[PDB]
Amino acid sequence: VNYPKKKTMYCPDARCKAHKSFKVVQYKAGKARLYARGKRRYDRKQSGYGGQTKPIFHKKAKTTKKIVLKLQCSNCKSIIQNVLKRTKHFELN
Amino acid sequence: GAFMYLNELWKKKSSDVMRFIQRVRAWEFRHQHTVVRLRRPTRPEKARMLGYKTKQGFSVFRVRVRRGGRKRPVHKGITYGKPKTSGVLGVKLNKNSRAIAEQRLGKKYGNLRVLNSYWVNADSTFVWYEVVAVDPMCRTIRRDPRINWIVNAVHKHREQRGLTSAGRKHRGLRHKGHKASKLRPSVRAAWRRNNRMVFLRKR
Amino acid sequence: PAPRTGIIAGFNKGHKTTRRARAPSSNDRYALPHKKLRAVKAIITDLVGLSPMERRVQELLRVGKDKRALKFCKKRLGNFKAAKKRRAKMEEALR
Amino acid sequence: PTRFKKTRHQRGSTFCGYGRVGKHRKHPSGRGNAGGQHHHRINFDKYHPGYFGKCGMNHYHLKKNPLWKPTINLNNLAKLIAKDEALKAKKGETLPVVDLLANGYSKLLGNGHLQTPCIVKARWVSKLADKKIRKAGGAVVLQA
Amino acid sequence: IEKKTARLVMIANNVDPIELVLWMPTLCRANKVPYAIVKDKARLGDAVGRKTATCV
Amino acid sequence: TPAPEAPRKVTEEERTKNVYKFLKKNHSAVRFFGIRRAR
RNA sequence: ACUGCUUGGGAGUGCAGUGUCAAGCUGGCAGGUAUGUGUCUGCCAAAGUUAAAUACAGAGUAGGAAGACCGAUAGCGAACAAGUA
Ligand SMILES: [Mg+2]
Ligand SMILES: [Mg+2]
Ligand SMILES: [Mg+2]
Ligand SMILES: [Mg+2]
Ligand SMILES: [Mg+2]
Ligand SMILES: [Mg+2]
Ligand SMILES: [Mg+2]
Ligand SMILES: [Mg+2]
Ligand SMILES: [Mg+2]
Ligand SMILES: [Zn+2]
Repeated sequence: VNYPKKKTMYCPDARCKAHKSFKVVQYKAGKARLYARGKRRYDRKQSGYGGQTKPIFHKKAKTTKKIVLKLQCSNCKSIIQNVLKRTKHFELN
Repeated sequence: GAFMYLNELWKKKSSDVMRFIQRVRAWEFRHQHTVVRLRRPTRPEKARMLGYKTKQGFSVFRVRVRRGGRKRPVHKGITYGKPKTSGVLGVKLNKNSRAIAEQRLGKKYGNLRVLNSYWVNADSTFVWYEVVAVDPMCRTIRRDPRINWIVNAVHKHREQRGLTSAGRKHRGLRHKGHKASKLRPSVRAAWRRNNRMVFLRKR
Repeated sequence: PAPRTGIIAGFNKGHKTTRRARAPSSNDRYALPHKKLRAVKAIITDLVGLSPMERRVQELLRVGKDKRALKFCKKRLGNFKAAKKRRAKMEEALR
Repeated sequence: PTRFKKTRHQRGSTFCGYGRVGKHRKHPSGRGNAGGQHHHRINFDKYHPGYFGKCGMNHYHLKKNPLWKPTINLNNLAKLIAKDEALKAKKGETLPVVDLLANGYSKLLGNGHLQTPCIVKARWVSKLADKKIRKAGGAVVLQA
Repeated sequence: IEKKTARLVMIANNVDPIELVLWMPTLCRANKVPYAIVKDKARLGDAVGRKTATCV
Repeated sequence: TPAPEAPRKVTEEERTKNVYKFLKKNHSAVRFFGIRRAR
């Protein structure tokens, strides 16, 4: 699904309270960092002689996933972000 | 203040002179029995901290101990039941190596009563702790107020009961307060005290 | 010591007791220098020479590898404060 | 009293109220709270909705003694003032004085219609309590 | 040595742990007390009537 | 064990001051003391 | 540091192994979220003994007091030449 590379979506910022063209960037999930509260648990829990200690999800059924779109008005840094429908090939242009 | 010199000379175990002296010993100690009595401590100043006194009825012993982790003595290395309880090589003995050396000695020689042990040397394969056993029935011991507690039957095998300083180390008793509450009279005593089902008589 | 005003909250929150400044006992003497304990330790350093770590740090400290020294010491001491004092005192033994 | 159990009533009725069919077993579902997220899901969600999850910041080693701030309302200060002492308390006159630490209270919430003045003496006060307490002609005096 | 009242000192050559005395030559060198190492603690021994003397 | 006690008294200057804004300044003074340094 | 057990202890509660390994001339350890830093507070480890209050949850010795208990298929296996045949 082709998506515009820019959109005048509405802006919650006080500086705005208005429609503004938003620089669209696709949301790609950030790196899974080591010292996340719950990675430290999983690591502590994987220390020792129980093998795997938590389930590892294996069987995906979804082929697609929701395409979060981070946005940001020219005016300021704040990144409004909004979901779309599932697509096998999001690609803004 | 000769102790102050001999104590800081041993605080430099990594110094090449002390590293050389220790080298020759560990060589020299490898070619000796696992227990070896000494007429004198290798570390007179350290033995004396731990209560050794050059008196009749104080004797010193250098007890060897193989280094490295315990291999759990399951047959063919197999382990049964849950996967957690598997693992042969990596689980470690929950007991100190000063403790094990104080216990080897005190069990070989029930004649005596170990007071403390201290680290003496440690090559790749072995650690040597020189124990300071007291002989309970030497008259010098029996009659000295500073030491004759050891004579009392309550300390027959202090080390086997983990009462010596080493055995208090792995027993967690080097910590008062919130770091050793689950541990504190004993891990066992802590357990009774928390796992008892108290029934107050009138509830 | 600063009087603590009777109010419950604030920069002196307490019951207005007349506080007694005090401290001397013996443990406060740990804060004091042991001039004699250094005289001894200085006598042992010029006896035993340097540690394999302590030499290995000065080799770096010859070169402008200052940061690779305390950053080598912290790995060898654990404390970063201890890593600094050692590199610190070494900086003099090299001076 | 064993006399009163319906164990004792249904002595003779073979299945003790557990049914001829659908027999009284053991653990027809799991021990305790088993299947709280499965076959007892309809149950916890109906009755114990918040039961599963995590909600907030942790407070490692909570110490409740420092947190101890029990409250008494203006509307309840007659519980502390002596009825005899409280007898005549004009706002412009002398007032009963009520230390609240003595009585075990810390903050003073300003609930109902206080009307008899008192010099309440407490560690904390509500915005509305010190106001009400003044408008009645009394006065909170801060203590600790 | 430390009080430097000593005006000569005689470290013995051999000692069970040389550590007992290993520092001593550096300590006389520091207090500028004359010192000498000598062949046997047994000879400092008999010299003092003891069966061994680590020092004199 | 000796301890304080109080009798009873006419309210004086107490009637004017709100002890809350007194209580709350002194609490806020400590509570935002670190955050008012950086500003 | 790594590993492993352990703990309510959670970027580590205690421990152990191995490597590494201090400080005491802004000391050291604790201050229940890591790090570097600055204050402050309590402490002073790595040696030792130590009664009482406590356990006796399948012990003994010598006694004693009991019971809303059992009452010979019960109460201990054992009311008896019972841990006997
Ligand atoms: Mg029926
Ligand atoms: Mg029924
Ligand atoms: Mg049936
Ligand atoms: Mg049923
Ligand atoms: Mg059915
Ligand atoms: Mg919670
Ligand atoms: Mg566990
Ligand atoms: Mg100490
Ligand atoms: Mg019978
Ligand atoms: Zn905007």
